[PDB]
Amino acid sequence: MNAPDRFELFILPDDVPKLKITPDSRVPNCIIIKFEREDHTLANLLREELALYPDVTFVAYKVEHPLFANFVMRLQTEEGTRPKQALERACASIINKLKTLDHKFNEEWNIK
Amino acid sequence: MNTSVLADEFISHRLGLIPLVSEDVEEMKYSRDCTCEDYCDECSVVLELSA
Amino acid sequence: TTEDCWTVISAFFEEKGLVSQQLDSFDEFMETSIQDLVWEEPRLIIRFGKIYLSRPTMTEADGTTHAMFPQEARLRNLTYSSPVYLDMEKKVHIGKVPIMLRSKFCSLRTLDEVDLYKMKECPYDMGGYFVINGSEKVLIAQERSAANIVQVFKKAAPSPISHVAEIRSALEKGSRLISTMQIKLYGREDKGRTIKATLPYVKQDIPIVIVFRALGVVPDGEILQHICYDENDWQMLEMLKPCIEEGFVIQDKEVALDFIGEKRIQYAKDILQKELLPHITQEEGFETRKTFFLGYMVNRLLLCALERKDQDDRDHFGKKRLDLAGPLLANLFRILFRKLTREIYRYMQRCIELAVKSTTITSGLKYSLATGNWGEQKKAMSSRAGVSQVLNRYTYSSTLSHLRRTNTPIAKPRQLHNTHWGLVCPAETPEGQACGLVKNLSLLSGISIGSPSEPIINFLEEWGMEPLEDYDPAQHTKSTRIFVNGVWTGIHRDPSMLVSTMRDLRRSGAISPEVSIIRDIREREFKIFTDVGRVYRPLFIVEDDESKDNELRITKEHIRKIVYGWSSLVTSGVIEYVDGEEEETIMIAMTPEDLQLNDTAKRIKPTFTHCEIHPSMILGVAASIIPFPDHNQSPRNTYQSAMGKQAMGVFLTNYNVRMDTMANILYYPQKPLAKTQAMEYLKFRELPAGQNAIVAIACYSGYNQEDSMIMNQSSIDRGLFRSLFFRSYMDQEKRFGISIVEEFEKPTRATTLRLKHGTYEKLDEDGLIAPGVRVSGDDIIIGKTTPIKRDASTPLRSTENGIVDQVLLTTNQEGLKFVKVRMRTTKVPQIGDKFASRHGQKGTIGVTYRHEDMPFSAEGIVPDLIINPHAIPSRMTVAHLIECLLSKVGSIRGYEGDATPFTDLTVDAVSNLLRDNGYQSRGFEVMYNGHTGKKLMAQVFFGPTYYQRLRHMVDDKIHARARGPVQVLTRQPVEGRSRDGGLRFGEMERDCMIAHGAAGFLKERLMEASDAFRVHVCGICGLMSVIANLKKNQFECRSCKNKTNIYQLHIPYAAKLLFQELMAMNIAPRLYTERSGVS
Amino acid sequence: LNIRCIAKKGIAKEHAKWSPCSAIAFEYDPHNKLKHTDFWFEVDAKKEWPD
Amino acid sequence: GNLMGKRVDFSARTVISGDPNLELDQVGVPISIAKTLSYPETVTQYNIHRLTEYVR
Amino acid sequence: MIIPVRCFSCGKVVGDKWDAYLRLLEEGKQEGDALDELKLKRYCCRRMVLTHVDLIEKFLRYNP
Amino acid sequence: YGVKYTCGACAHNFSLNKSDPVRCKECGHRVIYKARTKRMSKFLTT
Ligand SMILES: [Zn+2]
Ligand SMILES: [Zn+2]
Ligand SMILES: [Zn+2]
Ligand SMILES: [Zn+2]
Repeated sequence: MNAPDRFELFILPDDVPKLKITPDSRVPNCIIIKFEREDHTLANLLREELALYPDVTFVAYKVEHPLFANFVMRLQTEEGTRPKQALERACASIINKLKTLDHKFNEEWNIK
Repeated sequence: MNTSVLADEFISHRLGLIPLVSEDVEEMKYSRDCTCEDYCDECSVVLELSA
Repeated sequence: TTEDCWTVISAFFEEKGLVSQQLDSFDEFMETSIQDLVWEEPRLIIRFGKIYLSRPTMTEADGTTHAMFPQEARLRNLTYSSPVYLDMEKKVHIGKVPIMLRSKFCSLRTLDEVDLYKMKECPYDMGGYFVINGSEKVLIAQERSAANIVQVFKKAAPSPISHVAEIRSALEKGSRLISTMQIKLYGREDKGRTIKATLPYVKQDIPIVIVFRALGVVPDGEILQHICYDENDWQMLEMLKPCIEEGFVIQDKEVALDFIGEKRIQYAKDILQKELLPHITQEEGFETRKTFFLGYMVNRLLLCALERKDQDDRDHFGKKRLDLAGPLLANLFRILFRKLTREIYRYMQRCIELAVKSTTITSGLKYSLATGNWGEQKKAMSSRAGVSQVLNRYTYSSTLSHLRRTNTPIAKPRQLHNTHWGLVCPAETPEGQACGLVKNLSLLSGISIGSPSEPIINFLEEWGMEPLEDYDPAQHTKSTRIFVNGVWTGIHRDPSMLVSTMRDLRRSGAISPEVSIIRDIREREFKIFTDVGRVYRPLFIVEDDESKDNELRITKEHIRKIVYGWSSLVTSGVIEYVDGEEEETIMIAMTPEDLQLNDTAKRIKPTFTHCEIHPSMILGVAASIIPFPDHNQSPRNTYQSAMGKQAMGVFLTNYNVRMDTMANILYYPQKPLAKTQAMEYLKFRELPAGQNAIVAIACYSGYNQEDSMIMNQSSIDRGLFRSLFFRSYMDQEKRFGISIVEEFEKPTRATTLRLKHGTYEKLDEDGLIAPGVRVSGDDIIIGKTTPIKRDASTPLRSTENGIVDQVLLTTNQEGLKFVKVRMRTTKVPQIGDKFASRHGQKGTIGVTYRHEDMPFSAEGIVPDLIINPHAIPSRMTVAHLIECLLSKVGSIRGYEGDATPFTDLTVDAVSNLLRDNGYQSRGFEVMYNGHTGKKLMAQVFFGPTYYQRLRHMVDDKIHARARGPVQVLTRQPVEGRSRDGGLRFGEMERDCMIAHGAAGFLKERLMEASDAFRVHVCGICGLMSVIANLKKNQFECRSCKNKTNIYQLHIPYAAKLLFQELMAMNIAPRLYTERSGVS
Repeated sequence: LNIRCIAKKGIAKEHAKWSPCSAIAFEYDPHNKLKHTDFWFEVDAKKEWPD
Repeated sequence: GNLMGKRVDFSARTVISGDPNLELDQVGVPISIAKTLSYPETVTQYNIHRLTEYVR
Repeated sequence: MIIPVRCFSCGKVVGDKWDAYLRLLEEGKQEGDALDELKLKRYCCRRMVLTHVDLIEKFLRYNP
Repeated sequence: YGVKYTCGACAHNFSLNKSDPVRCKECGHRVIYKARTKRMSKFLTT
């Protein structure tokens, strides 16, 4: 009756970006990234793999409001080091970890 | 046609949950994205039932 | 054993069924009663005889007279009534009497299983209701302080009267006059004390003394003979002294019958044979007896007025009766038949020398039963409204409750008296307004019907009963006096044997098990009640027949034996019907076993004459479904007792063929995981009222706060708590004696225009829609017109929508086109719909999460629902927590879980059984926060609990308006969301704003956002006269002749009317734009 | 009773009628060593809490 | 009943449910309702731009 | 009112187990065990059938 | 071929209009349902 159409939790509508990055004035070298159409599934995963990279000085996230499947992530790192890269790497590291996993899950499997 | 004691949308629901095959499920597109008005074989699977 | 008494109970319902009373009392009216009523005060200045009552018929134009049937009358909105004929003597049709479904005159009464299935009647339907104009009407029991009984009331310090005794009298069979006798007692318990009584038609009151001489006893001591039964009771006697002196002025029967203003004296007699204590009998040669009565009354009086006996308990249920269906059709009938009597008198008063329109007895009955106004019709609303309502059909247990409901006409009645034990359910009773004034009957309770007096009157005056007529209080000291239905039919010497013989005669069954016999040794008296309207319950007999020690008459042979109905279980002296009155002098044992070391866990437990069949039988439908009500705060049980009557499920099976307005069916039902042995008789397993939700009492998102609960979307998708919603719009093709008929078409144009807003394109040429059609917005559901071509077609209510499910056309008796339409709609639970368990734990949805977001347990298992722990501490409802545990076992163990009341099951016991299966002994399990996967620092009470989805879903309440349909009289908005209405801004809302000092805003409400209107006052006579022709400027205002000084103002139209009214009442509200009174 | 069904892709987000999972077990450190929880008990945790 | 307190237009009523992520003074309103209640706001060369979007 | 495809609580199918169940009752006289063998472990999927009230049967005795 | 209304008992496809009576091709029983649509109806599994 008043509930949106289910498929609005992942499909982006007419000109709208998945990612929105804003600079932080509060402190030097900091940003707040607005993620569209997402949740804890992908969020918490990025947050985690950042406290592994001892080059990240800060990494938190939050859900503005539960009705809308979105979330803001605020990250702050050391001097002259762009977070995006550490995000790429650790994200790639996930894929590598997963590439390995996949493989390691295939050989393991085969022995049945 | 439906002379069952169950209503239309009551049955509609039921069938929605029934598990269908999904082996080569990855190589298909949503009829909504398919450049065909509404749906088609290249984007949908039709089935019949008379009882 | 305990499990045995259950079989006894089983044996009971197999034969009598939940609605005995109703049918039994109906048949009693048909079969017998109805005759006795017509043959009493009949003959008119030509007699009447036996009456014929044929079966159901339908005299409709375009056909002969089709033998009508229930399931039809329902759909076609008719009347399940049949003809009544009577061979009058100086053959005739006289009114249609509405039969009661499932009774005796209803054909169903014989037909068997398959036979019925063929009659379309749902077997589970216990019937017992009437079917007036479609909807199923259920007559509701009406309680009333019994008649013919001795009472005594003290009357407050500020009053010329001290105490008073009353006695309501009415002929148990014959007219039933409603004139009460008042024997007051002026002079408070101090002041220098007369005794006066009130008689029908007597202006003032009369002093008892004269009443004795006026009867036929003029000398003293022959009078105290009747009053006092102990010459040595100086106290009592003293009081009387001042009184004798009062009447000392009248020394005989002449003046006695005189002073009551030869003509009057002759008339005096009359007033003694037709007015004075009219019950007992109005014959002639019985003067003596009443004298002994009038003595026994003034006695009972002082016995209290001397602080020896307390004031009579006004709410002692035992002295209250219940006019069921059968009885009602009497006092109502008389009022009618008496107008019928004097109606046939009018036809004879036109005959300056067939006619009897037998519809007045048909339509009269209808009026009442339709609305709820008993007393005739006419300019006579001076009846009682409430009687007969619109039988609930929300859920099965709802409908059930409604039939088993009792009312009670209006701080003390509302109380829950002791006497209510056994007979009425303590919890089930409406909240607010009338609360306790509406009682529901227990399971075992039943109402009397009407046995015979004589077969016991004889049985007395043929066993030791020396007639009252010749009594000597001193010669006969301890003569045990016996009363019969509030009458004194002489005394008796040693009664002990006389007693335990009649009662044994009854147990064999030769004097109906329904009569009541109470012996009040503590006063030496015997109460005998045959009456119709006495509530009674059943109890076990003990009897000491053991010449080898000290034991229950019933044995394991009676049990396994269960031509053996329940009537035999009574015809063998194994059970007795003990009413509230008789209860007073007996001693009842609770548990049969025990009442003829321990575990420090279980509940502490604390000559016998009777035993309780089983305590869990004192409940009625409502509480009967609540698991462990003896573990919750009682007032909570009382809530669920009402909310139950508002949940969803399945209320019948024929439902797919019912064209009733509003009806809900829960997509997938579910019998509870825990049950009462009694449920076995409530066919609940075949008609559940809810589902078993996988509860999890914990905090989470904080959306389960303040009695609001979180519901797992994922399973809401899997069809959890979905429900169909029906509705049935119906229409006819009205006519006029002046051949002008309406039409059922697809109207357009045609000189009139009078049509609706929505679309008609979805209307096939038959003027109807199809069952496939997806209707919405306002779309016309039916198409009708009135040629005088104005549309009268019905449009789907603006707020609704769904899909058509079945349309059907049909003829009417007046050969008119009857057409009903039914619309279906699936209702999905939404972030707002209300729900609740069986423990007053009602709550609505605050949000809905899915599987991931949801908390879960290592095993995998995940909750469907998450309610907050805060809804437990002050609600105190613990059984809920218990229902959960038990149900968590029966789930894992596969065995059905018994929840029945006082058994031998404890939390410590259950906990061990759950430890045998593998999971925590208390239920609790570990859970990982669905968002991070990390465990919860705490543990949760995760366990399956039953949950009913009560109606009251948001989309039936959500309403918003901004300048819509305005009322006519006021011109303000209209009431109800259904008519697109507007919310009231009542006093309390005003006030607040004024405190805030929101001056303007308030001024803007009451005017701009409602009423408002521009009126033109006159500068001279401050009135609303001015003829303001907004064009030619012309203003005027004759009578004060002005056209120059006129003012304009902005006031609420509502007010303008107020003034016109005031004007129309001759008061003159002058309005001045300038102050004139000065100071 | 005459029908005609049309099937499509979709996921569990869009509707429950999709997800092939249907219950999934998850546990770690059965013996609470990391102490990411504080066990409830009346006398003895180990005995009252099912292994 | 009609004068000291009357039914008024521009009003609405429904079912309440609390939200722990809404500022103290806020109040989440159902779309349906917002699409029903209006507010007479005069046209001004400062909000015309915003209004011209809202109108289309 | 017929059996619910997939259990609300967890999601596991339960459509097939109907005829199987009503048989392991009539003859083999089981509950707990039958279920256990039907592969219905945890109470979540479990409660669905054991709490199912097949109304459809009486409905089917109706004409249209 | 073709159908308008059916009967509650003698389920026989009828078809009528004004004044042409309101009964059935046998059974007096004046019920009659208003048979399905031709254009198939599409439903949602919600
Ligand atoms: Zn397509
Ligand atoms: Zn004037
Ligand atoms: Zn499950
Ligand atoms: Zn027919």
